[PDB]
Amino acid sequence: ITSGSMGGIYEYILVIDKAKMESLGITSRDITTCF
Amino acid sequence: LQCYNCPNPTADCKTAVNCSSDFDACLITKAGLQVYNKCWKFEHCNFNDVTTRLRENELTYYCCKKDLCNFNEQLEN
Repeated sequence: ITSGSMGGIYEYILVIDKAKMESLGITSRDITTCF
Repeated sequence: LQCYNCPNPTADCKTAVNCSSDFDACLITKAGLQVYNKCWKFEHCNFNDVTTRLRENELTYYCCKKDLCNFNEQLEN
């Protein structure tokens, strides 16, 4: 070391990343025949 | 109902069983090779429920009347 600083450092980092993707497709054909 | 039952894909479900409750429909379902037959419940013909329980997404089905109606070839094609 040629130069510096005496002291303290406090570093706190929080990262939260959430992603949620939902895609629901439907097709139906439903039929009756009764007597 | 007294249906053919095959909860697992069976291309010719011949497994007739004496679930012999009288008044109620059976299920037939064809999902290509994924063909299923059940001692189903009457008062039903909901595609979403069939897809749920049988875990199938392209299936074709009939809630055929009363007893022994549900042998595997009743669905053509």
